[PDB]
Amino acid sequence: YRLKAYYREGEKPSALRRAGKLPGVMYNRHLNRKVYVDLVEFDKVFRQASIHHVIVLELPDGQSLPTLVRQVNLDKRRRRPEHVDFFVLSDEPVEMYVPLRFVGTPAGVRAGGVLQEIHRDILVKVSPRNIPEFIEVDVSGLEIGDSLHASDLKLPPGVELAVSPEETIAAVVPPEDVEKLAEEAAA
Amino acid sequence: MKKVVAVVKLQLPAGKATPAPPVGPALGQHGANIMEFVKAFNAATANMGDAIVPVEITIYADRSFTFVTKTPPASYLIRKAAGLEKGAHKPGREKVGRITWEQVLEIAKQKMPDLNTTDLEAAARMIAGSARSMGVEVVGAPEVKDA
Amino acid sequence: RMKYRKQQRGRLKGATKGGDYVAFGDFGLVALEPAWITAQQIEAARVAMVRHFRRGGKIFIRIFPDKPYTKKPLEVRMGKGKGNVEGYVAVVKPGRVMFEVAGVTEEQAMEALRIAGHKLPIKTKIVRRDAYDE
Amino acid sequence: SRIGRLPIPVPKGVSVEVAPGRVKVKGPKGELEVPVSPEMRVVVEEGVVRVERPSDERRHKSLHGLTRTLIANAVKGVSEGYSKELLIKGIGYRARLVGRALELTVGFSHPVVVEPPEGITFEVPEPTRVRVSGIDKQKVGQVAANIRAIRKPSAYHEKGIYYAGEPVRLKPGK
RNA sequence: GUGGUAAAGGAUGUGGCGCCGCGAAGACAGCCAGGAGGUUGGCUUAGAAGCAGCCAUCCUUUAAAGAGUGCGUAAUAGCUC
Ligand SMILES: [Mg+2]
Ligand SMILES: [Mg+2]
Ligand SMILES: [Mg+2]
Ligand SMILES: [Mg+2]
Ligand SMILES: [Mg+2]
Ligand SMILES: [Mg+2]
Ligand SMILES: [Mg+2]
Repeated sequence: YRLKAYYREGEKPSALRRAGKLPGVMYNRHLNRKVYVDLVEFDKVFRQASIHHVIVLELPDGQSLPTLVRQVNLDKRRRRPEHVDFFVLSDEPVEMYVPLRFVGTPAGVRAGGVLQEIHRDILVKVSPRNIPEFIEVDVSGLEIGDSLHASDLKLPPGVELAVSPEETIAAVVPPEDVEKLAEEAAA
Repeated sequence: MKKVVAVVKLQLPAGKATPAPPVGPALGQHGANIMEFVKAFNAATANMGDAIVPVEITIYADRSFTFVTKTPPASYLIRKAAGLEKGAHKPGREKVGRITWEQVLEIAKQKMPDLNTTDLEAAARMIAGSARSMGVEVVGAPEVKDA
Repeated sequence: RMKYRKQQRGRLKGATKGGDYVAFGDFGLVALEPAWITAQQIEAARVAMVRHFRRGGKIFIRIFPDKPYTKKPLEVRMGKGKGNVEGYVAVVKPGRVMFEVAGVTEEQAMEALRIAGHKLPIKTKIVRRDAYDE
Repeated sequence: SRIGRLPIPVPKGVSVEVAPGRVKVKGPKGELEVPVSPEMRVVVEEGVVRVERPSDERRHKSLHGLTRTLIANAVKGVSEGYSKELLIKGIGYRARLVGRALELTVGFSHPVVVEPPEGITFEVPEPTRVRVSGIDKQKVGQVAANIRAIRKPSAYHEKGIYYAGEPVRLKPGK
């Protein structure tokens, strides 16, 4: 995705937030720069972008920049963006989460059960060229008690993982109900 | 060139029945004549084997009834090859049986002239389809195919 | 629980740590006013949710009572009150993520957390997932 | 979606005169003054009357539509005339005309007597029917309502004074 | 008559901002025709036949009708979206 971005300076952060202009910082191991973008555009973008799908920032210089959101500070009391750190990529391998799509319903949910998708993404080290939009997961043999670790995984072509292999990607959990309260009323 | 007053839906075996409820209150206070009415009703069930045929009744203005024999219930066709007299209490986690779609095909040929559904390629999934709410799945071979 | 004995009151300042983000589940319930949620109210809202949909998904409770409520037997002024008449309470500052839900559709979760909102001494606020992770 | 901007048809031949805050509608059956809010614009065009609102704020819309409808009902009133019909459903129940006045036997200890107001005509066709006629719409409606109120329809029997075509919903008992 | 001094919570109050869906290939509204077939869904149940509850994922006549929104009845048909 692409998005308009402007250069920042000694202007009041608070006043800029008043103007709806969300503050930000574009940087890598070489660059470090104060910037600011528009909030309304940042919303419609981030709803579909997030840290996963890469974004390209625009500048008055005409420079397009292969950025990536590393973190976004949030203000308390009704969730809302405060500030945004942009990681301008390069070409060398660099860590970032990648989404997941648990295709096919498990055995547990069918016979009454709930999918407790632990990880909605997986942190893997990868080159700026390899950007898998989603990694399929053949979850189906799972019952309301079994689980899927990072061990068994649709590991992408030429893409290693950074997180520990024993890390639990997902699991299935029992459906609680009113009949549970019967025992809960006793003990 | 025919009269009507109150359509009514009663289920009873093709050859054996009695004025007992719910067939009773259906034609007890409405007044029925089991002298010539059943003497034409038993005829349409004489050669036909046993079932739970839902003869779609439609009580005339002259206290008669339309004994047009419609095809047996959807529940009746699936539990045929299984030997069951019922089905799964909760069709989701449970499954009393699992007949193939091969039994589904040829038994659906006795559930089509009364149906307005055209071909059997559409009539089979009507049988195997209601079965998924009954407590029984299927396994076939041709299906989608494509190219 | 274990700890040791009763505990002071202490004023709840600004919603500093009283503010998070949906970790588990789809939708979520969030606060807007500072409050001491009793150990009764939590179970009241939980049982309200499980009462709404039966054999539903799974309910989370990202808050927990551990602050000893005190109380005197309606008398004068001898020492601190033994209390626990309300038992324990949970300090919740505006925006703190409280109750999560999953495995249920929009209307189920919406209506459920809506019911949970009235079983509470706070003005509540239901929230989706948005996209803002970590 | 806008009743007020829909022009009012004018039958031949009823004279319509605009006035500050009022409008006179003269016609073959009588005359009718209609109160108009001073804010509005009443326009007497060829064979048609129109209404224009000062602005598109809430009050002015709500006055626009009401104005148009009132004047329109005046126009229909002076020419075609309004008349509602009332049914009497009951065993000992009956109606009969005496002078201009109407007499009812609604099962009370005394026969009811209702007098016609100015610009109102009672009519008794069948003994169990009463046609109220007149030029004023709201006056006729009010008169019919008042005659009806003498004995409202029962909640358990077909017993009372009904509007013409009024659906008779009834509750069981024992 | 707010102002002239109370909260949870509620409402087609009024004005302002924005996002989403439908619309000149003719919509929403009111108005004329159908609203259905095996079906009376499986199962529980004295009765459960679109209509106490438990459980869920068929097709076809067709320009159109959700194995079904509520009311009605012992169960029906109905009213209609
Ligand atoms: Mg970590
Ligand atoms: Mg414990
Ligand atoms: Mg203090
Ligand atoms: Mg004292
Ligand atoms: Mg409340
Ligand atoms: Mg007398
Ligand atoms: Mg309020």
